[PDB]
Amino acid sequence: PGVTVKDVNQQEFVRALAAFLKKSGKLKVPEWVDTVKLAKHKELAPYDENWFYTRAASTARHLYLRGGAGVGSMTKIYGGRQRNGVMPSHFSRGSKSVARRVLQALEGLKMVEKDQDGGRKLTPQGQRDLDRIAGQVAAANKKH
Amino acid sequence: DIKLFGKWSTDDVQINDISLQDYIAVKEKYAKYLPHSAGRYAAKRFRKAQCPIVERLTNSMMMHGRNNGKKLMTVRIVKHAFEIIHLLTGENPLQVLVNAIINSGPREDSTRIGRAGTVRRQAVDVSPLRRVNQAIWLLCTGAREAAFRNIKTIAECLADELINAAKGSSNSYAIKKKDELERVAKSNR
Amino acid sequence: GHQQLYWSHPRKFGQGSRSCRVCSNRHGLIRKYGLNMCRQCFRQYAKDIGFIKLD
Amino acid sequence: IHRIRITLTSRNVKSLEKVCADLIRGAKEKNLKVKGPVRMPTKTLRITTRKTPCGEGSKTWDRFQMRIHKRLIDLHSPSEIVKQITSISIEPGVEVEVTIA
Amino acid sequence: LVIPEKFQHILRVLNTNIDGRRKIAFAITAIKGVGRRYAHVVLRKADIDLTKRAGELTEDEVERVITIMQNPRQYKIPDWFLNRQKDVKDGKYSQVLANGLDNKLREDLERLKKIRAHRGLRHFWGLRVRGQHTKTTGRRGRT
Amino acid sequence: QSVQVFGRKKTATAVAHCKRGNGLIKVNGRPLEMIEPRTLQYKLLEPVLLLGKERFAGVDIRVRVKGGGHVAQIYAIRQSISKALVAYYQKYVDEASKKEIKDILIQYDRTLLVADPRRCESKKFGGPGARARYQKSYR
Amino acid sequence: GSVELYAEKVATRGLCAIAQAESLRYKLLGGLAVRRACYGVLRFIMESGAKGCEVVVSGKLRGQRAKSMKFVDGLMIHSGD
Amino acid sequence: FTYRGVDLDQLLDMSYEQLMQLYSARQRRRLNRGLRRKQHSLLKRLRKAKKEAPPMEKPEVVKTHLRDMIILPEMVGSMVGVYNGKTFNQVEIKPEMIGHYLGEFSITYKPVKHGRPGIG
Amino acid sequence: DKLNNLVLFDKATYDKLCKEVPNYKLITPAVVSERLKIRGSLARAALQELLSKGLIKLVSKHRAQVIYTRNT
RNA sequence: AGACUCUGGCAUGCUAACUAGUUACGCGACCGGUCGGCGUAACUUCUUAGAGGGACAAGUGGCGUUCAGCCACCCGAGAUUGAGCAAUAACAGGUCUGUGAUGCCCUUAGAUGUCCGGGGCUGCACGCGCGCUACACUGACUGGCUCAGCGUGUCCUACGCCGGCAGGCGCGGGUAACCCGUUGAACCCCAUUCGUGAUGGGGAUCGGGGAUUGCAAUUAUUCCCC
Ligand SMILES: [Zn+2]
Repeated sequence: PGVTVKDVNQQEFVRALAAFLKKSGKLKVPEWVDTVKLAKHKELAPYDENWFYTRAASTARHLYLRGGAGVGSMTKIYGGRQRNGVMPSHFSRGSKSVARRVLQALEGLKMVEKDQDGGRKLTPQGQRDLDRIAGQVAAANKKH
Repeated sequence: DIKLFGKWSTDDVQINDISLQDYIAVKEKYAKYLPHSAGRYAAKRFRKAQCPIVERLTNSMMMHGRNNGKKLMTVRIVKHAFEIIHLLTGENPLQVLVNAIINSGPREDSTRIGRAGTVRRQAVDVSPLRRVNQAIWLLCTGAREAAFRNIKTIAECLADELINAAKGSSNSYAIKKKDELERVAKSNR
Repeated sequence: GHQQLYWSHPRKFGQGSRSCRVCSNRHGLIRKYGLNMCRQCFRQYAKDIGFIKLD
Repeated sequence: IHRIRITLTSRNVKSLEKVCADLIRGAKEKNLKVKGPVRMPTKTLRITTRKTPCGEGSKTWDRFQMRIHKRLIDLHSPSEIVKQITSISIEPGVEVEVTIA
Repeated sequence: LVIPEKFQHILRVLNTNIDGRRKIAFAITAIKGVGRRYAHVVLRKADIDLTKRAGELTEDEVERVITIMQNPRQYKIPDWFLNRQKDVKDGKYSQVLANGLDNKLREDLERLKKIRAHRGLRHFWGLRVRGQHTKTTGRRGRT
Repeated sequence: QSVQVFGRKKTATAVAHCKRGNGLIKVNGRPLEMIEPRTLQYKLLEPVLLLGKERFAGVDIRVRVKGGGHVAQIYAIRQSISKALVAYYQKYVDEASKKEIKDILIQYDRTLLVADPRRCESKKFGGPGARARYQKSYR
Repeated sequence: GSVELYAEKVATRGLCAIAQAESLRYKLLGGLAVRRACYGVLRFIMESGAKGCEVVVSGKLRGQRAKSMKFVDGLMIHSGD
Repeated sequence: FTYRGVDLDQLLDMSYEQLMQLYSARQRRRLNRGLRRKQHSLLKRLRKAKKEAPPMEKPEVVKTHLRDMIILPEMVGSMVGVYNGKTFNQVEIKPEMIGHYLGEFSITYKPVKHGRPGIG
Repeated sequence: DKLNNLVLFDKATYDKLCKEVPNYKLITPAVVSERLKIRGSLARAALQELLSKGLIKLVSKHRAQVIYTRNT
């Protein structure tokens, strides 16, 4: 019965890690949390007041699945149709600074290190926290 | 055993008319959990009489320019409509579809005979395969118009129109559109 | 013209610095893979260069 | 002497494999360690063009293609053997690239 | 959910017929010079729940909403959220509201007419001023 | 004690690996119930419910689908699981079990065991796609 | 010191149409009537060993009106690999 | 007149990099890229024409073919003939005039007047 | 005719919410918006409170179609 | 015409891979499970691309002037795709404006030659053809999830740093299944909000600012933000 991150519902994974960082208290909150977009192809504001936390949860599980990926790769994860108006839509990448200040703050919380052969990967320390939240939400799903 | 969406049984569904015995879909053998089988049912003629009717409704309901390829967004509407039909009728929701396509399937229709610009109709009867095919599209178009311009959703409208067609009431678009064809075929015979 | 002002315009950027190596014409140029051939002189030397219209 | 690499490249396979089966046969009678010719993918240089040289016709197009087949054959032998194997079976239309160490 | 006995239906703030029978986020879109984005940022700086409707606000809430949009810089609003950046006359960062939009637009139109520019003449003639093609379009508004 | 087969649709290609085990069928690490189109989850459930858990209790399946889109991926897992169990009960188990499993799956659906022979038609000039053409006018 | 030119004779001069088509050009340029030199080339390459051949000369042959002239004998394959 | 919080005197006596600091993006890019050799000879000539003018009489019209010139605040009041393609035009260079390009003031086309269409 | 609805509750609407809703046999925000002349968002927000009070069973919840059933 | 040639569906038979992949073992890392996370044993199922095989109205039942062949069925991957090439005879069809192809020519020194500066080809009352966005609820917003294929690239770009974006700086790789890239594409899948309102649908028009490419963006070149 080894609970793995891959054995847990990813949507239920990312909504069970934003509250984990709120009670932690330690996180680098940027100035542009209540201010800015998340991509150039975005027209409205995120509804959540804590969108920067689930962004970090999604980034953490993405580095868990496939490590050694930089900020330009996270621009390609969170891209989408850039409705160009009357012109047909196209592919657009995400913002390269919000994901930057997520990854750069992940070293501040000691899950992520800059590996010698490229971008950023996960330390063996945060895998424990990931499997703990995985086990607790898996028990919450499988028990009640 | 094999249920529709794992919960609805089609084995307790009875076909009423002899005219729709072999051209109707599943009674005992064509039972599938989902419509979405992605089989080839248009390669040869009379290969459409062997697909399940959930496939036929799913394929007919996706008819508009905005959603012409989408299908996984179409099976959920049918599933929700089936739940609503089971809520209202109190019994197996698939019998309601049969009783609705029986009362909506046209029997007599006209034929364009003459020159262009002046129609001179003559009544001919409706083939059973076309009888099966025609009743679904009218349901789909009525649901399209109604749920196109009200608050009421696609699944709720499809379910209510299907139940009113099973009852054979005149408040349903399916039972309405059989009547014009029937009475124009009455005028010629 | 005058020596200081005869080729005074730079000829690195713009399609007027690119001409076909066969006919010196600059409309319909194939710069893909460095052919630099006119699209109408290409159909002349396609068989000789080693191009085969297989399908 | 190790990791001596021979790369055959040409345009058609009716002449590529005729030579590719020749140098691997010369090394076999010399009792050397041979690695089989691994296929390195065919490149389809595809150029579409208008047939009409004035642009008046019914918009008909030519899909000209070049096909490039690549071969990689590996040996493990001193460098004087690969030269005498390559230099004898010279065939036009198929060309050889030799990388040492 | 509650039934507000004290529920003002139709607001009249800054001489604009504001509809309180809507979300507060998209009711401030109705005034000129403020769209969805600026209203959303202003209300997020005002710490107002977006679930709340426009007619559910208190008096001090309406007053602080008005005072935030007037001078945005001290209320943690960046300089690139504004309707006009550094202008020709003063070069001052300022957000333009409904009342200032009309007379600022007419003085912008009349600025280039004394200048006698290509854009000023194009504006004066009713033609497209952005280099646009009206050989086949622009039939609307013409004869 | 192991066989390796592949299932295929339009572009997706799932490879299964039948090692003897305890009954764990995971697709690239995540379980069967967990593939992102949830409705077609019932589609991913249609082999097992037709074959029973009692013949899956000694089999572990590792599905390695890499290609296709979001739906052609599921049918590759479908095909690979079905033909993987067929090959596993062919090489090591007597032919009668393979034949009855094959008969049951065939009388359910033929595409559950054989591959779709239809793939994309090449686009041609003068049209938007394969067979469609551009608009034409008259005098 | 890297190029070596070597002039060589054709294995069959008549059968190679690249060398042959430049002979009729020189024959027309020399002042011959078109039809006679075309028959000369035609019978030379028919006797050379070909299964079939054709020569099409087009232009202002006998007037300001441009007619077309065609000499076909033997076999021909106009389509197929 | 006041241009971006700045009157004409501080506009006239100020430096080139701060003049860049006042202008907008295209003008700043054009200043940072650098005025060219042909554009440098117009500056001295328009200084010469303004210098030899009477203090009451504004300096004479000078023809040029450089429609892409940004009007510096040192160019205010100098009459410059701008080529429209066929002829030259007389434009008055105002203190407000500095933010634009010369070519938009010498109109290249003629305003379109429409007549009855002939078999169209 | 034009459709004018109420974003918030009314005196008669909340009374109809308590006594009429558990006998519809179909409880849908569209039906509430049709019968009670209110916005469909308000119907969803009231049905969430009705679920929280434990008087209505939920059959299927989704982005668009949410299916409710009366208790027993 | 057909045959042919290329492409597609099939081969658990063949060829052989450190510039492709799997399995095993070991090393770890986490809680017997996961690792695109690391290395050597094999190995060619997945990936490559070459040979050979395979499908023919082949078998069966009807129809048949019981010939030629036509409907239906078993087995099979396929009972069969999509293109290239395309005869005789023609057209006053388009192209001298693709050629240092071209006959008669016109001009040839204030040139119909060359080059340069600027403008124009895009100018607008109106008409005619493609094409793209939409008209909203099967929808839009936001968050999360999760899969390709041609096929370019000495310019393609990874990664790190500053910026809200557009962008800028440094250090790299790749003349290429070696790097971009396991091409974390979109539609689609789940959740939130909006609920028939010219509405947040849809962004035509117009101001202001910012950055890049270019000698030169004035006739908004583009791209970004209200
Ligand atoms: Zn070329």
